[PDB]
Amino acid sequence: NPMRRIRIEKLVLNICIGEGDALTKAAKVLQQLTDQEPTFSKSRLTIRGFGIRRGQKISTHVTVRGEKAREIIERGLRVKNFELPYSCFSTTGNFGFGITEHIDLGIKYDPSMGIYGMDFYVVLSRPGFRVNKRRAQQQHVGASHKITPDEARAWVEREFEVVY
Amino acid sequence: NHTSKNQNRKDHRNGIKKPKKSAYTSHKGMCPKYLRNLRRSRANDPRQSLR
Amino acid sequence: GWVKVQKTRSYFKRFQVQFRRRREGKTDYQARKALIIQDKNKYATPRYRFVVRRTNKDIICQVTAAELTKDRVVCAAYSHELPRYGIPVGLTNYAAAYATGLLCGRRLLEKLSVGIKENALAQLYPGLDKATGEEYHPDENENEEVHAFKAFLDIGLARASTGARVFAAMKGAVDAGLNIPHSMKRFPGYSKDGFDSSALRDRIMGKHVGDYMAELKAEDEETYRKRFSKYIAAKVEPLRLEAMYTKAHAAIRANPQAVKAKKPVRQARLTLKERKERIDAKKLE
Amino acid sequence: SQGYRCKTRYCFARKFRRHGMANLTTYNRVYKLGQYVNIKVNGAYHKGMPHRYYNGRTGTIFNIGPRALGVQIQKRVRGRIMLKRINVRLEHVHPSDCRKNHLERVAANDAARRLAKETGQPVPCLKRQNALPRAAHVVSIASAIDITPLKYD
Amino acid sequence: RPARCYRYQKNKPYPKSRFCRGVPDPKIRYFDLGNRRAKVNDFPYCFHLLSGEKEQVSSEALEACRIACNKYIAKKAGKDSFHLRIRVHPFHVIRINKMAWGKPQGTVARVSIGQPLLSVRCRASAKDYVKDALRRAKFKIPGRQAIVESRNWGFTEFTKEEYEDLRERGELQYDGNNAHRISRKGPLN
RNA sequence: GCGGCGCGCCUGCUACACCGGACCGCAGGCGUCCCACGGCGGGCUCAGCGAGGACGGAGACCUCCCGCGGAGCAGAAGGGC
RNA sequence: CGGAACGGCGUCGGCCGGUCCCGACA
RNA sequence: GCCUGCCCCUCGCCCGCCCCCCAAACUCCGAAGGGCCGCGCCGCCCCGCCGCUGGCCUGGGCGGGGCGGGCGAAUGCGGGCG
RNA sequence: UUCGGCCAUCCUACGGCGGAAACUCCUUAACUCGUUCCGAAUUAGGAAGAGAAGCGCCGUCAGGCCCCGCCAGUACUGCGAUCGGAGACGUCGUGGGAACACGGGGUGCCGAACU
Repeated sequence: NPMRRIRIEKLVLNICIGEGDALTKAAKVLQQLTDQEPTFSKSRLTIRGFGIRRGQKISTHVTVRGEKAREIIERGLRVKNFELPYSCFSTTGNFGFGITEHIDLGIKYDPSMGIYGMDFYVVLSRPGFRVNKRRAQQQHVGASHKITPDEARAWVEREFEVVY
Repeated sequence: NHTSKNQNRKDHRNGIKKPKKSAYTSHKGMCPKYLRNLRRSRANDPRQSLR
Repeated sequence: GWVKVQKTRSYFKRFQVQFRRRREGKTDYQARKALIIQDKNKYATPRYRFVVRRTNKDIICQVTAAELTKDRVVCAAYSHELPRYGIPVGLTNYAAAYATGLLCGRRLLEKLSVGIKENALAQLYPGLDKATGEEYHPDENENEEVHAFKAFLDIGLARASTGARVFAAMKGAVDAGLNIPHSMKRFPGYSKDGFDSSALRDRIMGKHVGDYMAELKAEDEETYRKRFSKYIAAKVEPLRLEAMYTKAHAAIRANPQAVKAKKPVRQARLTLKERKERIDAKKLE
Repeated sequence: SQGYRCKTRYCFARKFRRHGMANLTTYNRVYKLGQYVNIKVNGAYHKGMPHRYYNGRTGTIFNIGPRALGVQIQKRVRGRIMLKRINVRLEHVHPSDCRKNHLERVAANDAARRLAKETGQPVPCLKRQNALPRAAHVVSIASAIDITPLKYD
Repeated sequence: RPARCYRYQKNKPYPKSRFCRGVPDPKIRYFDLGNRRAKVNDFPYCFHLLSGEKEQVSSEALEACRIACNKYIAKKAGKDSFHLRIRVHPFHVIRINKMAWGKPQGTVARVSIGQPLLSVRCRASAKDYVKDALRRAKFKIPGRQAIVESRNWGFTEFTKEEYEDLRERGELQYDGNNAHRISRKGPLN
């Protein structure tokens, strides 16, 4: 069925800096890569070991969707050498990898910016995944329609030719 | 410090008295708008004891 | 590894199912209660709701009195019926919604009027004949004696936004004389202290689609053929959309009365003995 | 301590799987002055709440008002029954039956008199009866079962 | 303080909770004794010490009764031939007004008349000695307690005859030291 | 007398299923705090498992899943959502 | 003969099992 | 078994299934027992009134006739009011 | 289908089977509006696809939920006892009578408008 074809719903890149100058400068790196403004996520607790105080923005994230997602996912996967661990596939079907630095994407390093890693998470969807998102008649996606971890590896090997 | 022995006997000696009949049809606590209309309707009918 | 089962016998024993129409996702009972509520001193006199529901292919405006065990739909007009009135395509667009609403108002007022068939009713409240969006409130402009039929909009789970199609139908029945309470702030043309009666009539007449259709044809004819295939097949020219809807608004006013225009197999459920054998077949292994 | 909702843990608490909002029949039931209503509090609805005493008390409607009903309840204080007029919101009042046996009986009592005017001249007694003695019967003892007290275990 | 005093019920069940903070721990801490890991078929004969009075047995009595029972059947046979279960647990706290509300001191098991108090699961070798050990326990416990032999197999609820038919078909399911039926409900797989 | 303060009030209990019921009987509160921590409309889902994601570990943060509320709602407790 | 846990081969009445003309080694 | 190993053997550990015993401040349940209320003036047809209600000619209240009727558990017993 | 009533005999999990119409998924951001960021939602504009889901059915020694049995005249308990017992407990009238287990059998139905 053409209605059972997997796709990339979204790519969420998180830079968990854990300094505000640093946080904002990582927002700029996310902004340049995705072209959409990132949102900041606040601390949910105070931990002295991690040097974190509650109520302080600790991380930045941008939800990149569409062909821009496919482009960034490909650039990031190439940094990994198109090698993705076999475990990183979740029981829900989604998978993710983390890169260190931003120059490996190809964004030129500028002394104006700093050097920082991105945690790339990729969510996979099938046509019909809006039934658990609609305000009216929100219903859970049927188990058959739902993507399986193995059937997600199959889709990603075909698409970016990644090897486990 | 407290007793209820003989309270009930006393209550039913000549008691459990019903609450009159006036209270049943009283207009205290009824809606002002209902009451004003009831006065208007009886007043404009030939039933009304108007001069 | 070994994890707890969140859905145990206990979870199921203590679970309270929500109301069917909430579980279905069809109804919000907070809104419903407030729309349905009448003061007790008004007794059983019916309170009427103007329910507007939008499907993938249709807009249905329904006037619905609430009863004790049922909801009575006094009159309903569906956008599927609008090609009888000359709108052959875009039957879910803003202009269609205004006309489906206009059909609802005219049909209801006329059904009530055929009850008087004499002095004052659907004639006492004629409705705006032209469709300028110009802040018409038929309820209290004049009234006296007979009063404008009053209904309250039930948008439903639809989000009330400036430019929503739910408002279009409401302006539409207000333009057929139904009194529906409004503010003209969620209808196109409103800013701060002023309301432009042209911008409301531009969407109500189809200008937004006409401009897109023409722009798509000029910039990329290939997209125009794919995006507006039915419109092109129905020979609907964009710079003629305003007259098509203007004559549909006239037609709906003239003849609101509505013409009244299988079974799947459902394999039979097994009787107990058949299941009592089916387990035995599985059991014999 | 004796606050308004003292000793109410088990009476103003929702029923096992009857928690949450209420059937909308509560707000669409039409009541008329003089109607018998049963006061049963709802924990979820707090405005218009009768005191614990009022729970389980039948009464008549004296005022039909916007939003709330006025109910006259005969409360026994000491040696006096006092009429107490309480205004309750719709969530706590239920149309009482109370006179449902009588209203049906009065109607069926009319039926025999209507049949007297029509065919079926003899009129049945319409006074209710309290059981009366069992009367004479003939019982077949052919299949009598001899029951016996038995040994102790 | 004597058990000639706290024997009778004069306080409603008072558990060890947020209402009974800092409570004295019970003298009886071991309730399953003997071969507790022995299987159901190993020990067919079961015996009980019942109560002839509704009273409150102290944890001191329940513990003295336990040492007495075990030592005897283990010196007479083995610590591997019987399973001894204290069938009453000391969950009621007893109060003393030390020198007017009493401080929490001591724990009493409020036994009921006709209630198992001590059960033994034994092999054929110790059938002779069990009623003797349970007799020694009787002196340690207050009241007219009364010994009995259960006409049921093991600590299970199946009668000795009932066990045989189910075991012969295989309906009887072996469940550690106890046993239950195979069940005709649930997914067939 | 000392000591308290069931000297005015509030929650669950003893309290005996309408109501009512006691004790220097049982476990606790109150004398405040807040122009938002208020009103109102919208949108939202909570605590969390389970799996998954550079530094990242037990706990920093980002995702999906199922989530009867197991969170929250200023401050006692019990109801309520 | 207020009275208990416990004793009694005091005496009557029961309940449940074992042996005995294969005499309860001759 | 081995440079060491998760190459592992057993326990604590989690998860399921059982089981001994529980609660004044636990309840899926739920008595006995008690409570509140009802057990007579019913229909049918019109007609009057109202600043109240309402899309209406709708209700709802309070009246006024007329018409088919009729006193509808037991047992005791005159009740009320200053 | 839209609106409802009562709110599990309707829920939950998995497995099928089905769509002409309807519903949905769907397909685009010129406009409108909309996203701590994101057309995911939502708003608007569509019609190229589709039963893969949601939904409609049917399953499943299914869980739960419902119903009738049985438990059991049991447990408890109203009234009377110069009843027993040293008591705490129990009988005997004479009236009420559960519950958990366990066994079987079920698995929404109604009222408006439209098609």
